[PDB]
Amino acid sequence: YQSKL
Amino acid sequence: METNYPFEPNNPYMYHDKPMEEGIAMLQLANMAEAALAFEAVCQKEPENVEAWRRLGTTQAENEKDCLAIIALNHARMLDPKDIAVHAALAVSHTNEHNVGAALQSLRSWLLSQPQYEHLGLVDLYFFAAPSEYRDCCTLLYAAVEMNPNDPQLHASLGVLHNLSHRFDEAAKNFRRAVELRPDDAHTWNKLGATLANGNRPQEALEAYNRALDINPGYVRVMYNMAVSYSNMAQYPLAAKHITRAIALQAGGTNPQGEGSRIATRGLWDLLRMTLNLMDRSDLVEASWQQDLTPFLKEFGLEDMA
Ligand SMILES: [Mg+2]
Repeated sequence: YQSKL
Repeated sequence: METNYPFEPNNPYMYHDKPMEEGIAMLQLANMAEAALAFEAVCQKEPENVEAWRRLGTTQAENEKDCLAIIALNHARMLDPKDIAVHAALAVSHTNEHNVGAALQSLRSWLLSQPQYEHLGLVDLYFFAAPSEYRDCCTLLYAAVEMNPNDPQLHASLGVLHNLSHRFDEAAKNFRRAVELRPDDAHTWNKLGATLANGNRPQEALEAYNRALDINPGYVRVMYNMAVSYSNMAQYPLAAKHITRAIALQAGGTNPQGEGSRIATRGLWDLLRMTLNLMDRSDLVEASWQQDLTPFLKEFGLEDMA
């Protein structure tokens, strides 16, 4: 999955 | 393409004497959910209040609700197109939502709205996984770094830029430089963490995330990212526990009823459900569909508090 800034 | 903010109907701050001060006290107490309701109340009562919209926007990002964050920051920007913290937050939330063009435009507005840097706009100025504005942003930011190398926020902006082009090893160097210059900034720690995770370094990301949580123990977005890291490491039970914690704290027992929270909470529940399927625990899946925290608090030993 993508991690959020 | 919504431009009207969907206000939470369940908001006791609408009859508080001093909601803005309450919101800032709630931020200081590390309670994002409560702080956002308070800023929402301010935005309803004083719709031209730039700071209330900006704080609502940054608080919703921190509470893992980029969609609401963007709407709130878009209001702030309408009222004050020179608000540089607004541009910085929009660049971040746009990057997360894969709006690459809006993220580029926000990075430019961020730099050029600064008296320190505005002259760079007058300067007369592929092999990258980005559009062509991306080279311009590079030139502008590197020119700024040349005249002012120890501005941490220049490094953080390059970090955002390098995320947009899936250059995560570079971004990590940028964010490392930014936390070196400003080590008490929880947001920067989170950005370094997300960057490392996105660059397939979840073990390093978890280190960064623990730093951010030390600074802001209510940083729901960091807790979401922790679940992501564990998940990418195939540590499903640990991911399920972390996402449960994220969910519990995102609500904070404020008991939201609005459409806004309805959609913004769903992505956390989606991650829980995927983790449950990878744990071979399909018996918990329906509770995940109804967004019922109770069985997960029990299951993961979080009955006490998140
Ligand atoms: Mg109520």
